[PDB]
Amino acid sequence: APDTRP
Amino acid sequence: QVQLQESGGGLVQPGGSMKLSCVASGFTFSNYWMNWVRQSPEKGLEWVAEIRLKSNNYATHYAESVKGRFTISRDDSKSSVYLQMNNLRAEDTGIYYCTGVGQFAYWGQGTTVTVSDIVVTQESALTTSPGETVTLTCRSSTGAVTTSNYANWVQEKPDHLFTGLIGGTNNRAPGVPARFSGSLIGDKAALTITGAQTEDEAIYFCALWYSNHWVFGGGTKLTVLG
Ligand SMILES: *[C@H]1O[C@H](CO)[C@H](O)[C@H](O)[C@H]1NC(C)=O
Repeated sequence: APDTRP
Repeated sequence: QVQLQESGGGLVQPGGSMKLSCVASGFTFSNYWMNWVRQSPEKGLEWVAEIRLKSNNYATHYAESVKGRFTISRDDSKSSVYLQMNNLRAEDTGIYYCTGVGQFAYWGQGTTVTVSDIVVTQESALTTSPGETVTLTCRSSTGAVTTSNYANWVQEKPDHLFTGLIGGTNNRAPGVPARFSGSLIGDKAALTITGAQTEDEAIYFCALWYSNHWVFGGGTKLTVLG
């Protein structure tokens, strides 16, 4: 997965 | 107000080298991956490189078009990301943007560089009018788009002004109007404007994630008539 940080 | 500001572009000859810089403010820079994306003279967006966090040993990935020639780096103490470009080619000509956050929420103004196989498909153009519902779509040549492609939607307004609207398929970026929503519909990613407004006349790009790189679609020119 990519940068999934909100 | 998050701000990204690129610098270092110019007018160079083939074979040369150039280093771009981007300084970030208004968010916790060190907690997010950063990317470079470029826009060529034929108006298309192309993802160039990403850099991950200190906790990922600053891992990097590149588009095959620049692998071995470009180097992405970052300095968290200066809130800055860099792109070293070697062996420049005419095809590297474009506007270079630094961008990141969920996953392309924030974009700088861009710095111009003039040097002198998955396909993502979007509708070339759609026409709507104020108050209508319009849905833009984003198809992958690999097969069905799923949540594992982490679809993003980005808006280009005049003068090369990019704003991320949606990331992770359906997560609206902070401050983005509620009329914008992301979905998956019939094996494609989709952006819906529920009640289009005159100011929504713009070019809309989707980007899809494939394990370790992004592919941007060709963009949809949305006209809002009346
Ligand atoms: C999604 O990306 C962020 C990047 O910091 C985190 O690493 C998060 O843990 C990721 N999701 C999963 C399930 O690992």
